[PDB]
Amino acid sequence: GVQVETISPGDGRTFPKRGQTCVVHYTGMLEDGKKFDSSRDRNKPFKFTLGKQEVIRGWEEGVAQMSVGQRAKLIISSDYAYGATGHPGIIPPHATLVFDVELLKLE
Amino acid sequence: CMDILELSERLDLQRFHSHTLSLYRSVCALGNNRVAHALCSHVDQAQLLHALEDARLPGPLRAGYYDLLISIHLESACRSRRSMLSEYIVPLTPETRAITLFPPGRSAEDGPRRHGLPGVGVTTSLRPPHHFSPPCFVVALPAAGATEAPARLSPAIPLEALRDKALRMLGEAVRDGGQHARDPVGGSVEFQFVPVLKLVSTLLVMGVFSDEDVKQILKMIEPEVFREELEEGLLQMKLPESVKLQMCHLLEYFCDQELQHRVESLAAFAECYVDKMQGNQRGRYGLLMKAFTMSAAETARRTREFRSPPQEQINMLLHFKNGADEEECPLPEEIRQELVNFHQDLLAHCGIQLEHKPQSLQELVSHTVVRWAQEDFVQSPELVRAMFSLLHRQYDGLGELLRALPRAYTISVSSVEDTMSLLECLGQIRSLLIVQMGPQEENLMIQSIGNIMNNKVFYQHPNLMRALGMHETVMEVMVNVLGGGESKEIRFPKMVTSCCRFLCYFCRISRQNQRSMFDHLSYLLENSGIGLGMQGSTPLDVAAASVIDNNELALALQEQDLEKVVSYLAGCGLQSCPMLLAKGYPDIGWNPCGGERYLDFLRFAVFVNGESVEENANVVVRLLIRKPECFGPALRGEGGSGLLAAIEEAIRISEDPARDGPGVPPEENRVHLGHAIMSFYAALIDLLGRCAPETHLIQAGKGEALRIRAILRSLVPLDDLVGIISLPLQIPTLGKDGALVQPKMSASFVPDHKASMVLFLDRVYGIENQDFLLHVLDVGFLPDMRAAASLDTATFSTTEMALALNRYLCLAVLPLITKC
Amino acid sequence: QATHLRVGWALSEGYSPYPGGGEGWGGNGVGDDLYSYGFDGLHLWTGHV
Amino acid sequence: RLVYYEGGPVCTHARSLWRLEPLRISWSGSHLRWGQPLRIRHVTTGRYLGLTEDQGLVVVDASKAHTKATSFCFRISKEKLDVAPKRDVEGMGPPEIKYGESLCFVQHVASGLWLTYAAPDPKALRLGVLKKKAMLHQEGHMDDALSLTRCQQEESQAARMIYSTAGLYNQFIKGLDSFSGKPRGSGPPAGSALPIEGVILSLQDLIGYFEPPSEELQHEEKQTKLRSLRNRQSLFQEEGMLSLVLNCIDRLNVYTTAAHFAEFAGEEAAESWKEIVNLLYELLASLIRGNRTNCALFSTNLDWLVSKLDRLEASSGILEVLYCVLIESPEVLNIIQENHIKSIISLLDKHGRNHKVLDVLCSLCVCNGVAVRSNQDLITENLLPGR
Amino acid sequence: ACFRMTPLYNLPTHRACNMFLESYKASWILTEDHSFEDRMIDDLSKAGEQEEEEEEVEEKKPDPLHQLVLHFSRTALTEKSKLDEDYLYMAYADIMAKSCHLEVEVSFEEKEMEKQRLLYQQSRLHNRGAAEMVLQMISACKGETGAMVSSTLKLGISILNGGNAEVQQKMLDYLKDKKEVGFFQSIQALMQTCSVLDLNAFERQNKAEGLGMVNEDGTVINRQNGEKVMADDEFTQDLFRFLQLLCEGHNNDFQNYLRTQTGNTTTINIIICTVDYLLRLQESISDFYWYYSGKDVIEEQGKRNFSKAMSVAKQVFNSLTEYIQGPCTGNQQSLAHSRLWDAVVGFLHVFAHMMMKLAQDSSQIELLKEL
Repeated sequence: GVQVETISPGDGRTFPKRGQTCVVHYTGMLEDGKKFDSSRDRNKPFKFTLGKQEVIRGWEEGVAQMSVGQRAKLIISSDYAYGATGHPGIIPPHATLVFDVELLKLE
Repeated sequence: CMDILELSERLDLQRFHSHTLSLYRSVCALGNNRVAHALCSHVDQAQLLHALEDARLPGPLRAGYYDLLISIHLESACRSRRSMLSEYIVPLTPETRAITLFPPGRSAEDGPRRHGLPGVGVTTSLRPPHHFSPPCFVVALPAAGATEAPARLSPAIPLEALRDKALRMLGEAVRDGGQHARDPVGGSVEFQFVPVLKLVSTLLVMGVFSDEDVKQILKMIEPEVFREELEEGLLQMKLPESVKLQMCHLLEYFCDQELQHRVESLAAFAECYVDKMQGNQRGRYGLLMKAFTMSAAETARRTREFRSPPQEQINMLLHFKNGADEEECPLPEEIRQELVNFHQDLLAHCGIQLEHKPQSLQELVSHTVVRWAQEDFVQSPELVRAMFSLLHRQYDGLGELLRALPRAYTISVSSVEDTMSLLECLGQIRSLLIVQMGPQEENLMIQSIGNIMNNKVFYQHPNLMRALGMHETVMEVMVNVLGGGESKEIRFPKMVTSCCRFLCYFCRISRQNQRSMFDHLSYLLENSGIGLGMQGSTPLDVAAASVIDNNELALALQEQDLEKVVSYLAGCGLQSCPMLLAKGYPDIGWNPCGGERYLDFLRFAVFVNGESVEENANVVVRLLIRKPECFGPALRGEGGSGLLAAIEEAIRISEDPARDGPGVPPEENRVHLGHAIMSFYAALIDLLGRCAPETHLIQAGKGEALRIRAILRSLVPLDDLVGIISLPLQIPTLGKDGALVQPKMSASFVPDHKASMVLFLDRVYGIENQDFLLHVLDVGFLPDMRAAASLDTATFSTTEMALALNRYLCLAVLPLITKC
Repeated sequence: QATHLRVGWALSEGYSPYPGGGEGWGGNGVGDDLYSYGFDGLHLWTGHV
Repeated sequence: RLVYYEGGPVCTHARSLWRLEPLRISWSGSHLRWGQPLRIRHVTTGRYLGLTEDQGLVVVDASKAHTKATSFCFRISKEKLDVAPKRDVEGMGPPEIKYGESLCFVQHVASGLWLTYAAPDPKALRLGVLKKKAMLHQEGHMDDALSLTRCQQEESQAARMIYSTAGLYNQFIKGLDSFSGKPRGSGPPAGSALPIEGVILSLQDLIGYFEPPSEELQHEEKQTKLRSLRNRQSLFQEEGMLSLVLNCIDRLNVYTTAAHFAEFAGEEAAESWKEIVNLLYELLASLIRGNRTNCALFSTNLDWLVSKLDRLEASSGILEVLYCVLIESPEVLNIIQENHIKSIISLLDKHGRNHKVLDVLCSLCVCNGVAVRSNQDLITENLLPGR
Repeated sequence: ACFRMTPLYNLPTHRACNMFLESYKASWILTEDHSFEDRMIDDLSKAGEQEEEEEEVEEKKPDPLHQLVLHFSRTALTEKSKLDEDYLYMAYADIMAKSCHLEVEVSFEEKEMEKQRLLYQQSRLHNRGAAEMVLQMISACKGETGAMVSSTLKLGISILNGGNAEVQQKMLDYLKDKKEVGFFQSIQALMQTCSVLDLNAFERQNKAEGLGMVNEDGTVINRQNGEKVMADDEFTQDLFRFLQLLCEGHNNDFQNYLRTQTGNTTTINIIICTVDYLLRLQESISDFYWYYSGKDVIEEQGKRNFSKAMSVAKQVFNSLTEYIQGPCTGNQQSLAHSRLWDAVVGFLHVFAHMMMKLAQDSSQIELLKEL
């Protein structure tokens, strides 16, 4: 894998820790640029707990790298994502995913 | 990219996109929640809500997007709730007790001219909750394999926001229709109204709307009829026929809510009244016991009531509608008057008790339907049927309650959780009736059936189960898969096995369940043609359980069903089994396995509770003699080798490999033909012995009984039975270094084959001569008894052959010696 | 959708970003064609790339 | 070439239709009389019932149907009344034989044998063969009288049309097979002349014949027309016109394009290749439209239809045929596969955006209120993720 | 059993609630009589505001009752393999049938006024196409016995009661115009399905009744079932009453059409079908008499089966009488050449022997009167 590029800076001090809930807004696009998912569209932040394997490896590591209040672009390879199987109907097999992720707060 | 509103003029793209929305609906139709989740990516809830709000959108796209929202998010829950809305399981909770037919009002607490607003108030009937899952496409893909993971739930959409938006859209549509604008939303009144009304009806059926929301909807329908202590309502606004159909759907929902309220009020009054009746009866019994009751006849007549079955007691205690003295009905005047007042209130609520303004839901519906029919010659058959069904219900609401009551049921509070779980499983099973069966649907059906069987409520409330009709649903699934490729071997054998087991256990649960499943006997016999591919329960097993050990049902058995079973037996006896031939078994010419199965069913049909059913036995014997091929090649007259010779040949076949099996297996080398032939002949002799007439009839010298016994004696010679009984049985013996050499019971002569012969010998020929008794004892019984005794050592005691010998002796041989 | 903000230069003839839909997924601004050259803070925009 | 007594739906099929042909040409429509010599003709096959010295009772060709072999008579009883003579009378004549009520024995005038049923052969009962061979016997059986039932005008016309269409299309297939493997190069077509004009006119007439009723008609009239249409479609497909149309389509499809056809058949014949192919596909669609029994026939040979979808000569017609099959038959839906779904998506990809292909996919998804989860999943996976 | 004592007050509340609901439904709600059919039919017949619509078209738009009948006629005319059971159709057919009420010595005036009232009530229906709907539904049933055909026959009887000449003419015109064999094919199939006395079923029912209950009534089925013998006697009587009411009043056109349908491709002799059913019934009655000849006294079940069989036979005899009266010479000749004489001979034998046997005992006086 996962590559992180800081779109906007964060506090730079608070970072997610294992077993700590992370609240984010994400917009997911395929490497071609086609959008397939976005929490801003649903208007509800996505909350997930690190270390529980609730999200894929790319989210795990990339969001662990990000700091509170930071907006970043995450590039996640197929191996670090749904991979060969993919997500039938949404993500084509063997696809790289690009996510615009803002880490709102930690709870 | 362009603006989607450009499709108003770009007609070709408009048509293609509308058909694309139709394709989305089709792919997520009828419960494909995973595909709905997939589509949530292509059309997000933001797009869906913006499409709902959009007023410049073309009519086709507006309708397509409304329908797409309903399909993706609401269709499955709506279907489940609609399916469960027809049954009324009301728990006995304080909320249920609080329910009354008529709202407590100032003019009159009960039986006023003012009904409560339909669909508003407290309803306690059990309906399973709605289950949704977030549409998230970043969660880890389940590591579980195919069919292991739970079935996906419908994608979630904010229901409070959706209901508020739907109400606002309906209000705006009503206002615009009042204004009579020249540019209706969607380009037409139909396109403006039908989508909004469809969404509102779906939400109402789902029950998401609150009491205030229902009040607003009712005020939109009629500001006057539904009011709380603008003029144009929907029902009087000069609407097209599609909008009229949607209004008919809304009115149908509200009438159903009124019926549910009636049922719940009846259940609550039933609870209170039955509590009072039970207290009164206990007090009366106490007074009777305390009284000396010197009059023996008087005390006996008093105690007849208490000794009568509870249902009869209820009927006698309620039999005071036209008046009755204390002696005929020992219920007090106050208790009688309570029921009379409630009956008056119920009739008033139903409208049986008899201005131009409706002033009520029922008058409103009747007047509206009649007014529509008078105003225009309705050209829509669906609209005509809807309005006339509404009118029929409203003119006969008492009949509506009468037809609804059978599906009503009352349960205690303790059973609410188990009943909810059972309703969840039943809803899953019902949903699986609208999809072609596959592996995942098969797994879900098996899991649901297992959960239902494990559920406690399945035991305690068989009447509730019959009212729900889950037996018919399970049979519908089973027969769908059975008919699917009927000539071809049925796919999904284990699901048919599970369904047959569930139906057999349902029959075993209760006698009324047995009657209900017996009503469908002929159809089970229709589907019983293909069998034994499952290796477990079969529709023939279901049919047998539907009649086993039930004398009334055995008497009610139909001759045509008996002929159908006999014809199946004849076919099995005439042609070999294609499955065995494909496996590679030698072709012997006939099908002993199927023959044995049908013979077992005939045995259950003829023999009930240890005594033969004379009518069924005579019919079965006559049909078997009419079709001699049923007896098998051995008993066939022209070239039959005889029963003893056939059994010996079967023993030789079992001994010789490549003649009893393919000799090129899930269970005991599939079927061994040597054992199968003996099993068929033993089953046939058992069935004939059961068909044998009873000793009391023989002593009475009934011509039919003597004729049947003579026919059976002619069919089966006594010497053959004696010789078969005399045939030696292989027994375990120590060999090599103490290793045990046991016969393979599934592939050799076994004591049950002799037990059938003993049953036939006892029932038909009987033992009446001491010389014959000693002869049979010396030749066939005593050797087996001595072998069983010798197999009493520690090593041989628990052997399967030893246990079979013990069962054979104690069941067939020793009782015969006791009798003789 | 994320807020759009780009600064740059554009050519007089050819840079006509009409409101609404256009090249790509709409929202055309500086750098979404070959007549404009924009900077959004992180990327240099031209030709819609 | 053999005659049986059968009691299935053959009583409604056209294979059991016979025409009575008195030996007299003039006044041949006069009332039929006991003992009158006549020939019984099979309408669909155009073959005459007769007696042969080698095979007994058979249906012989018209060329070989001389009077001695094919002359029969209806008689009231099996008594020896044949001595009584009778002279033909100009006019309709006395009404003697009556439909349904009258029971008549068929007798071969020359041999004098009686039409009866052959003794049942062994093991036929176990085969379940209900049909029982009919044969001429000197004595016959007691229950030999035959009841005469009139057939409706639509049934008679359908039988004659089946006869003529079968002859024409068999001639067309033979003509195609004549030059199937012979390349013309430069010269004559090198085969038998094709009945191009006759085939075109027959296809047009049959399409008009099978045209579905108009929506604007009243409900009762539309229902009657639908009943007639279903009956006629069933008659044709029972007599095998659908298989004949499929054979013609295969023979024509062997050639990729009109020039390729010309290479083997000539320019004049090739000028009518695309038109004939389109007409054949239209006739197939008309035959199967709205008929579940006809549509289910394509379950066995679905690949035959799907593989032809990419053809550009009659793409719309092939798509229409597939649409009708999928709309009507759920068995086709049950047997659909990923290759077929991908072929339909390839139609979307290669032929442009056509809403009819989307309709085809919708029909694939659900039929008669039952959803095919495999079809839905395959369509989603193969169409949506690409965007 | 006395010690067990099975008191109700000990039963759990929910079970008592369910039993109370069942008993209340059976005795109180069901017994309640509500008459809404006439009011509903009048309200549907009434058309309102027609002056306001100001429709000068020759064909006035159908009133709601007319539209209902047209909808049911459309449903009947729709082509299908089978006629699906329809609760709405059955309920509305029952309502329409009850609308025609068919309600001290009545005077000539009173009788005439009652006849005119019944005629008006039947006009309210057959002016809306009820006769055509009845014929269409009978054709659609395709000979399958059931509630749909039972309701259709009841409605036909209701509209035809008294020998309604207008309804008879409307039915004849519709049948001769359509020239469809389905109607008479279905009638013949229904007759063939009509049942007769069955001694095997009688013996099975006797054995079942002899079998008793030892557990509670609320737990056992209680051996309460529809009679196995002559189960569809009501439907048979309805069928033959409909066929009789067709020819009622000496309608020679039906008296000929039932024998032979000229326009149709194939004809069915309903007269001979009735004769065949009568012969079957006579054979069954003769068998049942032979069963009871040895016994000194017929028990109550036997008396009841006798009453059902003889009621059906009386209806069939009335149907034949209406077939032949007028006189219809064709029907007379057909019956003379049919197997009616054998049935009459068997009936005479049974009549004589039953007369003697039932006269020997007084308890059978009502059965003797009916015989």
